[PDB]
Amino acid sequence: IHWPCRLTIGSNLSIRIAAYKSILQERVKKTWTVVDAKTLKKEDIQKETVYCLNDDDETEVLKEDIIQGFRYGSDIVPFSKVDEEQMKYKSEGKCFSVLGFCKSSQVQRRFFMGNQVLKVFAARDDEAAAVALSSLIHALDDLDMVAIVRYAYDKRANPQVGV
Amino acid sequence: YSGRDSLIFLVDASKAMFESQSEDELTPFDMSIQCIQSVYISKIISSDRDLLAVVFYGTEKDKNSVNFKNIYVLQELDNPGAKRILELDQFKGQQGQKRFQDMMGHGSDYSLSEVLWVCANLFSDVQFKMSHKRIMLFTNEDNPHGNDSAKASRARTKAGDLRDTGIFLDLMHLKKPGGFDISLFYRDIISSKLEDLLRKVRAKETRKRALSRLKLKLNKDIVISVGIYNLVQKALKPPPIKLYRETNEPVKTKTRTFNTSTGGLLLPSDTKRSQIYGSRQIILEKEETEELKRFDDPGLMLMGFKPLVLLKKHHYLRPSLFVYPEESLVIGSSTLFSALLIKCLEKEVAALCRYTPRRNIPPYFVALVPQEEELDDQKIQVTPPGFQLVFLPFADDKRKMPFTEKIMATPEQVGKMKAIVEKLRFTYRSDSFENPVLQQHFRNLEALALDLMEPEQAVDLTLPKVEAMNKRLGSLVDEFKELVYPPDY
Amino acid sequence: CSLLRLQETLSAADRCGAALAGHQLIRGLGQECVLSSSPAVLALQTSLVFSRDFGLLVFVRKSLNSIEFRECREEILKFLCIFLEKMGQKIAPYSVEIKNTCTSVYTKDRAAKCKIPALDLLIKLLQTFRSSRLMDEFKIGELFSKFYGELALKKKIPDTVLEKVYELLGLLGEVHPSEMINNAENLFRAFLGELKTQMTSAVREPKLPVLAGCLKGLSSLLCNFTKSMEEDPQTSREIFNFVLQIDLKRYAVPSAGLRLFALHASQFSTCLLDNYVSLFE
Amino acid sequence: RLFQCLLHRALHPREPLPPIQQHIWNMLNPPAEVTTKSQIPLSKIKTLFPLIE
DNA sequence: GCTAATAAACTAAAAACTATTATTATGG
DNA sequence: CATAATAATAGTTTTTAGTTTATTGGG
Repeated sequence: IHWPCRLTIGSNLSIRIAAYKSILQERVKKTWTVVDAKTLKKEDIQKETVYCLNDDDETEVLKEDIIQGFRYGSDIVPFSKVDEEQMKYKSEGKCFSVLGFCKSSQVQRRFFMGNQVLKVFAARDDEAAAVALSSLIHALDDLDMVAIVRYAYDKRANPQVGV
Repeated sequence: YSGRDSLIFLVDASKAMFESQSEDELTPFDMSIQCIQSVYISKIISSDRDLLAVVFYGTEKDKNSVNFKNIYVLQELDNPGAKRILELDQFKGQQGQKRFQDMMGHGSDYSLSEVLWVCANLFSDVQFKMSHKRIMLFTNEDNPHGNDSAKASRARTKAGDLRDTGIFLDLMHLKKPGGFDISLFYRDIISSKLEDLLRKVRAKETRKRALSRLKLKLNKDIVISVGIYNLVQKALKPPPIKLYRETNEPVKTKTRTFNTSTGGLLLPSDTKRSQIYGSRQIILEKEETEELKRFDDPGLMLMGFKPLVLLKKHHYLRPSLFVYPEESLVIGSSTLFSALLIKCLEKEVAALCRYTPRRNIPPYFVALVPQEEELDDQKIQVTPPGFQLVFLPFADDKRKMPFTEKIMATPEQVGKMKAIVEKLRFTYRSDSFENPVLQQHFRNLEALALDLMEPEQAVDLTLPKVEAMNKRLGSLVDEFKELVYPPDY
Repeated sequence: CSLLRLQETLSAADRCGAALAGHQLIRGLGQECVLSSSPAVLALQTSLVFSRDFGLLVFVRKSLNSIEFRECREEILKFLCIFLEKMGQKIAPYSVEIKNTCTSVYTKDRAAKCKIPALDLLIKLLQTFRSSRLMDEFKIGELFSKFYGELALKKKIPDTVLEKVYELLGLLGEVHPSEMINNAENLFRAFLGELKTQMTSAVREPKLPVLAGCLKGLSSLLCNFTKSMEEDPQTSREIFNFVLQIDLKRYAVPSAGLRLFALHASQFSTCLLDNYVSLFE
Repeated sequence: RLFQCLLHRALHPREPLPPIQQHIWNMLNPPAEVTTKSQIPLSKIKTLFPLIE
């Protein structure tokens, strides 16, 4: 689906762009639904996560009285969901902003990272800007230039630096 | 190679933490304390497999298990942790310095040979795989050989023993930085970075031991022992260890399959895998599932040779892994691969295989980028001699685009924007990317481990700007964007 | 006395967390172990109450994951089991005591961080029943009720050499009420399933250790009287001999299966008609 | 392989499952004519270097 | 006028790091 | 049957592998 964004760098550049996945596995849709061998009814199957405590009787307690610890150094630091929910901050929105330029000769295929190929599309609703972006594509190709881009996957995800 | 890097922190107590000593700052006590605190934080975030102990050569009233005179033992050898952070915060800042004055005081008499004795004891205390053992020391007293010559001779003897023992010691500028002036004669047994130590770069985890090694069963006859490794990693969320929100007690979340109907604990045996498709629930089993994934033995079966010219940007997958030649049960692996690398100018036609990761799991086509012995002049083996495992996609690895084929623009645009981009050439730096969420997370952890007022939000190099490139280049990019109604809507 | 001195200083040298202190404690444990190894009848009676008191002391007071406790009480259970060899029935009002203590011990890390203490637990209690049946072996009813509650447990996360499914955890110390019968038929179908899994003896999935090391010995103590020669499962378990491939390494496990086949040779009727010579050779 | 297993368990779920396949497994194998042209130089290298220790 | 098509996170996960004990060989 | 036999069958924390988590969506 459309990944709308404006590729904005500096005080001048802002190009409306819709990103799309090019390389992407089609995973199996219907899963290996485990069913009772003697009735084949997953509906008659329960998956309960009995949050027991470290007790002899291991008294179960919901997360109501449970916090999320973290083994910080030779100790554990517990952060509640709101505690670990306010400490956070990421690039809000479908962010995509190039950091600068460099020759692609500096990097190598052995120096790549990321799992797919993401063909970002041209300018949105601006064919003049689209062909200008095509010419900029050519300009990058001639100089081996790279669009090193800070990319927040969306509002919901963290930023991810890419090119 | 596993091993605990034991590090000892020798800090003076008489004046080397308290005399300016050819400088003008305050007592080096506070700066040294903050330096070591920073490095402790750096280890906590980056390395918790390295033991640490702090010692105070010079002691008016001994705090030492050794009970030797002029020995102040604060923290024993142990991995970094919050108790030690509080321990040092007691002696942090000028308030911590006046504390130091309180319980033991400065101007403390020293016992150098006994200090070597007790730190040797501490080194002997460890019972684990050790990677490195360093004595870290700061002193305004660069050359206190003015002591009795017996003490100096015994100390040099102990130094010969410990470096002979392999114990390492570091003294670094505190009095006369640079010009080799520091350590006017304590250069005899020892043969700047304060900025880095205070900088406490952290959150760096790296391979410690070998893992994931296989063989190159290229044909049905030949195998070649190798090893598969990673240097590109996806940063994790640190483990949310469910603790009792009151009592900080862990959780035994007893999750199992069960029955919603008859109240019985089901098992994978009396249950079956299944696939609700069309008019037939396609049944399966756990070992049935494994077999459906069980294709062949792990290893590298050679499927061909392809030039390093078909590989293109769209020919890309998950980040590549590495193969190093190995000789455990295949003689000549390294030798034959050395032949391959010397004739790699012709071996741009790299190996082709459908790599099987392990047993019970299918193979997958993954190309292999020939890694040379790219050893730098400073002797850094960047891209060690081997093969990078760029993964060959399938028709699975596709999400198609539309085909609104766009045509090129006038060449003046290309030229002016080439001038723009090369004028706006960002300084290349591979080690320049730190994730703001990651960094800020580290800062929250470290800050909300003490009673810190706030965790700093690390302004990362990954953050784009508005005017830095608009002063390195300017608005001539937009003026060059001469088309009516630019994409700046 | 030496017993008293260890009961006190050992109960004193357990101060806060010093694993060095706790392993000098395991050292004094070894001393008491060799003391019991050199026993006297009066020393027998004295060590009985010392066992009660200070074993309960280490049982309750330590009760923590500290490595000192880990190893010290590991060898504590080791010593208790290796002493179980001989007390006589004198451990009868003291049997139920340590029965409950050991059940709770299982409910401890020996459910979470099961180790050598867990097998110590198991062997001690099992040899206890086979040394003493049904004078306090009635609490064991509800004990196994809970056990089967945690035996129907799907969680096979625990350690392989501490797995509990196919050779020794025999359970028939009680009168075999319908409780264990109803639980046991489910146990039996589980045995069938995971043994069928086991005999894929071409798929390089041995899983032999204590995985094939506890609960079909539970079957051994269970199959003695259950599921007579009346159905397909009979011939299935008959077939379950076939491999019992080559093993070497003393081939204990194939020989173990063969020994069980010896145990229930009586249970081998109505189908062994087949394959005279193959079986016999 | 998943598809043909689906066909098995659909038409005849009451059967043991087949192997992965031949034909689908068949179409992954490396070039046979390359093996033919290789076996002589392949023999040269393989006999040239023992691969055991 | 409607109603995914995802993708932050799932919540996990199989890796020898390490090897004591049994090995059943040979004093007993 | 002799009785300290000294190898494999794991013990390990591995990172790293498939986990629904999520919202735009046909009216």
